[PDB]
Amino acid sequence: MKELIYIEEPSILFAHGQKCTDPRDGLALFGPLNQIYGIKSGVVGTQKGLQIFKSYLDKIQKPIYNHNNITRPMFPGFEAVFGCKWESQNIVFKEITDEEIRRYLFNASTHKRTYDLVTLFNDKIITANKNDEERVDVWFVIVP
Amino acid sequence: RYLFNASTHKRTYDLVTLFNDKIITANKNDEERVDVWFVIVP
Amino acid sequence: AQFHDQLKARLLEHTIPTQILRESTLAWRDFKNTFGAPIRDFSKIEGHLAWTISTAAYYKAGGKPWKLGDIRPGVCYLGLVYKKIEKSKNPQNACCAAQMFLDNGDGTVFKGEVGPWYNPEKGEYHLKPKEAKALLTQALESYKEQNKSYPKEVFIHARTRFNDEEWNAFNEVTPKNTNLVGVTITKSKPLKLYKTEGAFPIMRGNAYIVDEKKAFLWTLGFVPKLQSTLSMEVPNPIFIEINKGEAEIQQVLKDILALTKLNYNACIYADGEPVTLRFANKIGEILTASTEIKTPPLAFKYYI
Amino acid sequence: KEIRENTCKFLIVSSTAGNKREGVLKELAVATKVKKHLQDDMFIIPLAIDENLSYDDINIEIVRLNAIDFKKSWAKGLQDLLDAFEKQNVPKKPPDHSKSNLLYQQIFLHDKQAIEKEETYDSNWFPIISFPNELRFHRYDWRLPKQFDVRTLAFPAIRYKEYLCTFAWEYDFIHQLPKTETYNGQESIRISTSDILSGRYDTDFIRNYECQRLIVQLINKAFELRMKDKNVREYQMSKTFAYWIEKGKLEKDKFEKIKLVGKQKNKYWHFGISAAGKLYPSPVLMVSSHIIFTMDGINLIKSKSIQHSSRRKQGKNWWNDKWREKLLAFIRFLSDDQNAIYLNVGSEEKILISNKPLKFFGKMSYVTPSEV
DNA sequence: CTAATAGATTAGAGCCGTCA
RNA sequence: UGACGGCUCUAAUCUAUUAGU
Ligand SMILES: [Mg+2]
Repeated sequence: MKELIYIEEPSILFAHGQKCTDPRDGLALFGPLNQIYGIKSGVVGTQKGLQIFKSYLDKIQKPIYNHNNITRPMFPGFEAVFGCKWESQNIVFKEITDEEIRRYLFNASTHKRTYDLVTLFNDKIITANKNDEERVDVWFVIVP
Repeated sequence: RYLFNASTHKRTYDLVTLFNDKIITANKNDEERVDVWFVIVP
Repeated sequence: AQFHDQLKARLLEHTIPTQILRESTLAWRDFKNTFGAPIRDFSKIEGHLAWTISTAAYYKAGGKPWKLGDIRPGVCYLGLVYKKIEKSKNPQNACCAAQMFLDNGDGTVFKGEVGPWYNPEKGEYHLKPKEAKALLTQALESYKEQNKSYPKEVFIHARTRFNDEEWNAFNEVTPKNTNLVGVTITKSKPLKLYKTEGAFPIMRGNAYIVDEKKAFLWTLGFVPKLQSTLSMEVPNPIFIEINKGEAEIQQVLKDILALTKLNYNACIYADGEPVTLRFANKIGEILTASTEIKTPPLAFKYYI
Repeated sequence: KEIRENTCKFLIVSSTAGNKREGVLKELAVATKVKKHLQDDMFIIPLAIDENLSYDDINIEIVRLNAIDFKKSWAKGLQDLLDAFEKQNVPKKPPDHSKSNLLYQQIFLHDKQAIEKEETYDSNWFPIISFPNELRFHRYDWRLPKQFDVRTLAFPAIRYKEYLCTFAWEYDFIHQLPKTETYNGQESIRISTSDILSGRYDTDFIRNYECQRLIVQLINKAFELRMKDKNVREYQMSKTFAYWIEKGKLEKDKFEKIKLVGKQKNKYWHFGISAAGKLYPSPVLMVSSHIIFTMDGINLIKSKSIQHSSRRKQGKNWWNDKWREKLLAFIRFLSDDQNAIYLNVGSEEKILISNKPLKFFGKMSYVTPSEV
């Protein structure tokens, strides 16, 4: 009679030559393999975006609790799990356009609006990277 | 060639081409993150 | 529609990582009920949000979250998927090489191959005999340069079966006598099945072999550790067919099962299809946004 | 044993409700007494976690002691705890994470993993059991006009190069046109069904693949013909018609302690299915289930998007047990016999399809009584 | 040398929810 | 475009026959 053969779950490798199946508890126990510790970042957007990003960035240091523990492993903290520093006091911000001449009066050919948005963002990022001195690693873009 | 007999300018261009190509391949191919490069010269 | 695609595609030429975050994720407080029905909610899931973000950013910094170590050394791997561009003459020609796994003594390589080779046909897919030779040769010198010797065994994934001529050409570009095999992996085929007793679906990891060639696998059950289902309703399995070559079914099946947890973009315990097919699928639309680029990089940090 | 004979330090934790617990206060008094006994270095090292616990409102007996802070980041608390520990000249031991992994897996291993018990599963397919030994083709190049198509006919009949692919006798078309019998059946053509299903048949004008296509088309149209007179009607679909039934049409909207037509968002919902034949592993019938809405059973919502939202809302709380039981109940109701379903494909010929689905037995399972 | 039927075999492209 | 799954709607082309070269 036709029957079902079963296949077991494999294992993944972690730091210190340890093993586990889920990766979350392994990271909470052993951490990553290679150690890199620079998250000097960059950001563009509006000032309310600045304050909200600062609040969310310095909020993650404290542990945050899921509603149900048994299905989601706990998150103690970024420095608690990774051993890498990431704070809200070393950002190099570049200001965004605020006038936004595009309004409800201009809605025909939204492709042109998208082109203008992307051109503005890309030129700002490229100019900031090319001209300034500080060494940035990642660029976060926020927009409603 | 070891001796600068054929063309010294050609040998310099060949060496800089080799170094530049190796560095560019390293930058565009690998996965790590690096900041500086300390090139030694024989 | 193409905002992110266009932005990343044009910024790709300057070698800069980036990350796009919608404000609603950050500001999920004040976007509450307009007239009594809340717009938005992450209360129940809030902590997991952090697990979704941090490690991803870490990868963009240059960190390796976790690596798999269940691979036989001295073997190959590769994947492929097509794409429709329909630019001028409704061309169907966009093939994006997915990845390749290598053991350079101690490390694992995850850079893959690139280059959207074209094809005059518009609806038949497959591949003209000229492109395939270069396509396989590329992985060949990559293996030579990252192995300081020649590769031993080679595996290939796909999405659709293919005709005799191009596989014959693939065998033509085979150095020495190495074994080559390609496996076709579909996504949806109806084999709905139920559990006789209880109120829970099938338990993850089962199989149902119909022949020495074909096979099946289930991926959305519920792990006992998680104790909860991975899909809201009853699942749908994946149908596996071996096209050519002499490959044992069980080893290839366990290998393709073992490559469904390397989803660096997230941290969910299980994922439906292997990383390769979806990974090439998500790199294709990056390069189809605008085609003026020449020799794009082969590091997936910038793509993702 | 341990508090007196084999303890060196102490790690009291000052939570928000730690003062309430009587057991922790009792063991705290024990620790105070053992400290009053020893008087060597120090024993008690408090810890603080909560933000609500103000630094002054801490437990009354412990106000005399300070505390390393953990309210900001756990990493620095672990760091200064460990370097204070190693400054206190506590005896060491080489680290070994393998023991930690073993302890973690052992303390959390029960009510998980897999169990060697056997269980059973139900499939979605029904295998055929009856079929006439051979089918018949007969074309006169004059029997029928060559312009109208075969959707007009309601009986097995499809065009072909020379072999008109019909199932019933070629003289069973009197109902609207005479002279059918005048077309002599001696010059007819027969092909064995058993052999072509076995696949051994092969000719220069007929191969296996297209005749298999022919027979599956005939069985599909026969399934439609046998379905149409079940008194369950159909709604237009991107795929074939979606077949379903109304409340009240069955006795008091109930059939063997199962309810299929219900109410949601003031709309009445029913449980329909669709089907189609597949043959390669075995001759079986794919059946899939869907949920249909209506305002009063006479009309249905026109917008597909709000229908989509409504069907998701309705199906959010339906699970495996209900799915399986409802499918089995509906297919049993569909069964026109107590044993199988007949398919009157011919004038008198029929194909019997089992109403009982397939089975599967598996040798591996989990901890079933998970309750939630 | 163009067009109606018909199966088997393919890709976009939106909406709901996220565990009773 | 924080990611995953489940459904629904749309498109071609290949493979018999047939009518107009
Ligand atoms: Mg991303």
